Amino acid sequence: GLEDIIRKALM
Amino acid sequence: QLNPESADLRALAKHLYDSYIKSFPLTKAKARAILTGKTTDSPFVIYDMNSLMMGEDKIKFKHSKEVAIRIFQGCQFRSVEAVQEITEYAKSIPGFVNLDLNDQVTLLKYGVHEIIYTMLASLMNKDGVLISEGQGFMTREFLKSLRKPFGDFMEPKFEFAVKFNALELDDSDLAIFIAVIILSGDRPGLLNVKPIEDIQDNLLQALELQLKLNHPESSQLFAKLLQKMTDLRQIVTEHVQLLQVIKKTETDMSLHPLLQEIYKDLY
Ligand SMILES: *c1ccc([N+](=O)[O-])cc1C(=O)Nc1ccc(C(N)=O)cc1
Repeated sequence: GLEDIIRKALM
Repeated sequence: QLNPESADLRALAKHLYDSYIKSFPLTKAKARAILTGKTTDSPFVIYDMNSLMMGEDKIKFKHSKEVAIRIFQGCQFRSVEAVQEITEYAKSIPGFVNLDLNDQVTLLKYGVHEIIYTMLASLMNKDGVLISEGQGFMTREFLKSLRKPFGDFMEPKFEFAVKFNALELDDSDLAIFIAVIILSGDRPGLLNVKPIEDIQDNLLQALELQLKLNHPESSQLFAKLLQKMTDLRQIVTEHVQLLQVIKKTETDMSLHPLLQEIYKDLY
């Protein structure tokens, strides 16, 4: 969940 | 001493501060103004069960069967905004977005928790912590008094925050410190450590200069601040131990709903 949230925020 | 390099480091420091101010609405300056009684716009103090219930109107409900796990699920969900702010901040760090994207994610997935605790310290004094978006103040001893395992949730963060806040960092310092946290070349699973260390070396130079210019009174502040990363990591990894304490706990783990909501705003 966190890695996905960060990956998304980095988009 | 004031040469092209030092000017570049000051420009980096300013760039990070500006991005920090843009990314983080809750600054230390704002928190300390509240804690030292300067914002006349003032937090209700929750210091015992009686004042907790009297504060019911000010704790707004936002939302597992285990209360502690529900608290952690709630606070981690509520932390997404912080994680996104920190990630946004990280994009402003020169070179960060050019790193292998796996390494960017790895750096952030470890760094965000340490940054959250760093910024949580801004909300803390030795007496307690601002909650409910600066609208409430939860005392440290009230939190410590709660039945196990809840009474142990926050005290190590308070112990850290007292030691960290004794450094008297301001937001200009914190802006660089947080960047140094993110660019930690020691995170497990990092693919290309050297470009990360290249950035961190630059940030460390910037932090060293920032602390020299900003804290004439503090010997070895740079070293002392870097040593606080040890405490930050300890606090994060202590959460693993807390989870094991919770699974093993067979005593009553009920918690007043208002305390659960308050903890969900904590970390
Ligand atoms: C949320 C709300 C309160 C507390 N607490 O009082 O200890 C803790 C949390 C929480 O879940 N903190 C947390 C989440 C995730 C990590 C991590 N992935 O390392 C650490 C700590």
